Amino acid sequence: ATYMLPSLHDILDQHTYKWIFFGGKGGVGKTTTSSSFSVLMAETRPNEKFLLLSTDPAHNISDAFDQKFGKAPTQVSGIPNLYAMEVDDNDAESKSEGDMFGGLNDLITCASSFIKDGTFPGMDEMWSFINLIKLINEYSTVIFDTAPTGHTLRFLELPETVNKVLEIFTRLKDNMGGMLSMVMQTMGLSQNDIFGLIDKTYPKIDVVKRISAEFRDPSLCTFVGVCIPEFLSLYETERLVQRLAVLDMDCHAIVINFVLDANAATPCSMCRSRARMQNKYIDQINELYDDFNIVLSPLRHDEVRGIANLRDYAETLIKPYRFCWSAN
Amino acid sequence: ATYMLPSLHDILDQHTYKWIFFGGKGGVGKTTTSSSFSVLMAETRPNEKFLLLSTDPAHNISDAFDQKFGKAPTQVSGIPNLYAMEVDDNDAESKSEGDMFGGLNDLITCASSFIKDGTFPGMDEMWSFINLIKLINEYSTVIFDTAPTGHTLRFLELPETVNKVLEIFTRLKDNMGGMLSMVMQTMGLSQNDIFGLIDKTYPKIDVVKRISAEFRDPSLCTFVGVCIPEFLSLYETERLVQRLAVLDMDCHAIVINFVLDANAATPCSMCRSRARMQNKYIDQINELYDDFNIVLSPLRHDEVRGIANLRDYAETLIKPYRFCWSAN
Ligand SMILES: [Zn+2]
Repeated sequence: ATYMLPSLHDILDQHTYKWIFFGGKGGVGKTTTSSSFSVLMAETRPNEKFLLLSTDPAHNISDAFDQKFGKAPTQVSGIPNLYAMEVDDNDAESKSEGDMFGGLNDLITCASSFIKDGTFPGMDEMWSFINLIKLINEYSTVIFDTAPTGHTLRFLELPETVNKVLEIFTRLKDNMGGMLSMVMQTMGLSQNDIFGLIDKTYPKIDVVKRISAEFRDPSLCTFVGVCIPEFLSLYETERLVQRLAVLDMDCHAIVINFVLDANAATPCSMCRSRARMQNKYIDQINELYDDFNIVLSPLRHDEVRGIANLRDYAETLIKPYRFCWSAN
Repeated sequence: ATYMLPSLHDILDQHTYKWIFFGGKGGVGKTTTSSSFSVLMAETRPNEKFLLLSTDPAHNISDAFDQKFGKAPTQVSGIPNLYAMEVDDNDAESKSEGDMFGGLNDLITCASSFIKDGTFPGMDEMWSFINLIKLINEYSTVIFDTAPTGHTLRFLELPETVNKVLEIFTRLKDNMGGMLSMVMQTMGLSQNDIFGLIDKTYPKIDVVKRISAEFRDPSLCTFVGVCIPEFLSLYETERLVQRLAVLDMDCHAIVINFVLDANAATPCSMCRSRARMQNKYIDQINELYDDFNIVLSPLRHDEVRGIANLRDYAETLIKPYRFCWSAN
């Protein structure tokens, strides 16, 4: 057994990556793992530039580094080549460009109603990603820290939506099922305005399609699961691994956090039992994900705050920590 | 603060109850709480008879008591007046009666297709409950241990389904929208067979409606939530409490299991941190569910097995355990 090494060295070594996602439902020290990895990845390659991108509304990355971040990418104090921002002049571009994506959103809703059986995903989920691409210096790799709750695959289901947006585009320009005429009547727009709107938006729909196709490429993009030795935490990563499989997303790495370093030899009786409780859930992962890199991160007394402790935490991601149940 | 007592004494005292449910997603020692409470409730009222009913497919109650159980209710060795069974001669009744509920299931599917917009819940979920009522000696109270995963409110959404079954019944006998004629043609049945089938089944649909209305009565039925001090465990009981609210189900009691009895004074550093981690999640419950009885059950070294330990565990459900952070 233990075919795969319990380390994130393969991912740190492989410099071909551009997008590294970090997903994990609940409080599993995900933002610690997301932050610490970015630091480690930055100081190991001091020549190349890197981005840390959080979709967490609680701004847990700013508390991890002990430094506030905004929508604009800001250099991390003490770690150059590492920039951090918070997702969810340029306001003048937003008004003019937002008008078209307003008009598009109107055109797809109208066009959908003539075919789509009471169904329409918003263009905001796509428009949000189209804004994100505009602010991507030239960073060697971008590290994604997904939301801890709600819908955490918001950017990873775009290729499903574009396919329907491009379906509408073909049906309009071919005038299939008399959709072009029905849209021209309802919205009161000219054929030049409709073909005009398709022309201006399509290029930005194409870069999304192509960038979303890079996520499906395992040499360009990888996903790292984060969890804890607890029943519900397993169940959530079971679904996540199955959800990335149907999306053609690569996941071969999982980080178990808050692992209690204790066994039968531990004098503390209360620790011996909590270790037995964890062993049951850590084994399941080993048996189930035998083709994954399963990284075990020890329990720390104080929660990780500052570049100093992030760097210290990061040691156990690449150099596997020697627990008591480790033979050597 | 602490308006409500951290005990299940109100529920043990109130003998007016007939149905006590125990719900809790994941491994939160739910079957320990379900078992131990039944034992405590049985030995406090030695005159009256009680039932312990598990819908868990893993048969975790049989391992808790250390005694196998079947579909038939079996007396617990050392605790008379307490019977335990596993849900999910009499086979001769099942064939003859199953034919009608086969015919009904056929009639509702057929009738639904003429109105219900591609929608039909199965009659098996109801038929399963109709079988359960037949085996309800005269037990003073029945203690329900719901499934730990999947759909754990299977019996508690029957009043939604019967309303539609009774909707079909009215529409048929009134011949509204020409449904009676359409059913008589498709299934090739006589008006006497349809009105004949309604007549034989309705009484059993009525006892379900009335028994399901007793669940909504807070003096006859109550729900007890079970969870652990962990992020995902909270989130799951948040949904459960909100789901029981829309169903008009009474829940004013929650049992937090595997509570580590440690604080700043605890010599063990590894225990001090795991106590700080738990404090964050235990407080949320106190702030949020200020109108609920929040019971704190201490962490035990060995998992509960046998009537001896169930009885010992049950002490801390009624007499609140003195933790270190308890002033006295
Ligand atoms: Zn300890």
